[PDB]
Amino acid sequence: SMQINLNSTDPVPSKTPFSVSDADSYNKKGTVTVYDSQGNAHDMNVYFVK
Amino acid sequence: LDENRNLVNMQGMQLTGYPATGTPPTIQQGANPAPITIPNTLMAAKSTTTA
Repeated sequence: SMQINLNSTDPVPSKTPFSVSDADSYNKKGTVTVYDSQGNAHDMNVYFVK
Repeated sequence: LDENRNLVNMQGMQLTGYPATGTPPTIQQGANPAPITIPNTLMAAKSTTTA
Protein backbone atom coordinates (compact mmCIF):
# COMPACT_ATOMS: atom_id res chain seq x y z
CA SER A 1 0.00 0.00 0.00
CA MET A 2 1.28 3.45 -0.98
CA GLN A 3 -0.15 6.97 -0.73
CA ILE A 4 0.99 9.93 -2.81
CA ASN A 5 0.01 13.53 -3.56
CA LEU A 6 0.28 15.03 -7.04
CA ASN A 7 0.60 18.57 -8.37
CA SER A 8 -2.19 20.16 -10.41
CA THR A 9 0.21 22.47 -12.28
CA ASP A 10 2.69 19.66 -12.94
CA PRO A 11 3.29 19.49 -16.71
CA VAL A 12 3.83 16.41 -18.83
CA PRO A 13 7.48 15.24 -19.04
CA SER A 14 9.57 16.64 -21.87
CA LYS A 15 10.92 13.37 -23.33
CA THR A 16 7.57 11.74 -24.04
CA PRO A 17 8.90 8.20 -24.84
CA PHE A 18 9.24 6.77 -21.34
CA SER A 19 12.69 5.55 -20.28
CA VAL A 20 13.71 4.45 -16.79
CA SER A 21 17.19 5.97 -17.19
CA ASP A 22 16.67 9.75 -17.42
CA ALA A 23 14.94 11.66 -14.64
CA ASP A 24 13.11 14.15 -16.88
CA SER A 25 11.41 11.28 -18.74
CA TYR A 26 9.00 10.90 -15.79
CA ASN A 27 7.40 13.09 -13.13
CA LYS A 28 7.98 11.21 -9.86
CA LYS A 29 10.01 8.26 -8.58
CA GLY A 30 9.23 6.20 -5.48
CA THR A 31 10.84 3.08 -4.03
CA VAL A 32 9.74 0.03 -2.05
CA THR A 33 11.40 -3.15 -0.78
CA VAL A 34 9.88 -6.57 -1.44
CA TYR A 35 10.92 -9.83 0.22
CA ASP A 36 10.70 -13.14 -1.63
CA SER A 37 10.21 -16.63 -0.22
CA GLN A 38 13.99 -16.93 0.29
CA GLY A 39 14.78 -13.81 2.32
CA ASN A 40 16.19 -11.73 -0.56
CA ALA A 41 15.30 -8.05 -0.82
CA HIS A 42 14.33 -6.71 -4.23
CA ASP A 43 13.90 -3.00 -4.93
CA MET A 44 10.70 -2.11 -6.79
CA ASN A 45 10.54 1.43 -8.15
CA VAL A 46 7.29 3.12 -9.12
CA TYR A 47 7.41 5.86 -11.73
CA PHE A 48 4.71 8.50 -12.17
CA VAL A 49 4.06 10.24 -15.50
CA LYS A 50 1.10 12.57 -15.97
CA LEU B 1 35.65 19.17 7.82
CA ASP B 2 37.63 16.10 6.81
CA GLU B 3 40.25 15.17 4.22
CA ASN B 4 37.45 13.47 2.26
CA ARG B 5 35.66 16.87 2.29
CA ASN B 6 32.68 15.32 4.06
CA LEU B 7 30.52 17.30 6.47
CA VAL B 8 31.54 15.32 9.55
CA ASN B 9 30.40 15.78 13.14
CA MET B 10 32.75 15.21 16.07
CA GLN B 11 32.13 11.45 16.31
CA GLY B 12 32.77 10.68 12.63
CA MET B 13 29.24 10.49 11.23
CA GLN B 14 28.61 12.25 7.91
CA LEU B 15 25.77 14.70 7.38
CA THR B 16 23.23 13.38 4.87
CA GLY B 17 21.09 15.16 2.31
CA TYR B 18 20.34 15.63 -1.35
CA PRO B 19 23.31 15.88 -3.75
CA ALA B 20 23.70 18.26 -6.70
CA THR B 21 24.69 17.37 -10.26
CA GLY B 22 24.93 19.29 -13.51
CA THR B 23 26.58 22.36 -14.99
CA PRO B 24 25.27 24.46 -13.41
CA PRO B 25 24.44 21.82 -10.79
CA THR B 26 20.87 21.34 -9.64
CA ILE B 27 19.37 19.46 -6.70
CA GLN B 28 17.81 16.08 -7.52
CA GLN B 29 15.03 16.23 -4.95
CA GLY B 30 13.59 12.88 -6.04
CA ALA B 31 16.91 11.11 -5.44
CA ASN B 32 17.41 9.53 -2.03
CA PRO B 33 19.67 11.54 0.32
CA ALA B 34 23.42 10.94 0.14
CA PRO B 35 26.38 12.06 2.28
CA ILE B 36 26.96 15.68 1.25
CA THR B 37 30.49 16.66 0.22
CA ILE B 38 32.27 19.93 -0.51
CA PRO B 39 35.04 19.11 -3.02
CA ASN B 40 37.60 21.57 -4.37
CA THR B 41 37.02 20.87 -8.07
CA LEU B 42 36.66 24.07 -10.09
CA MET B 43 33.82 24.93 -12.47
CA ALA B 44 33.76 25.24 -16.26
CA ALA B 45 32.69 28.38 -18.08
CA LYS B 46 29.54 28.98 -20.14
CA SER B 47 29.52 31.07 -23.31
CA THR B 48 27.52 34.28 -23.61
CA THR B 49 23.98 33.93 -24.94
CA THR B 50 22.37 37.33 -24.19
CA ALA B 51 23.65 40.93 -24.19
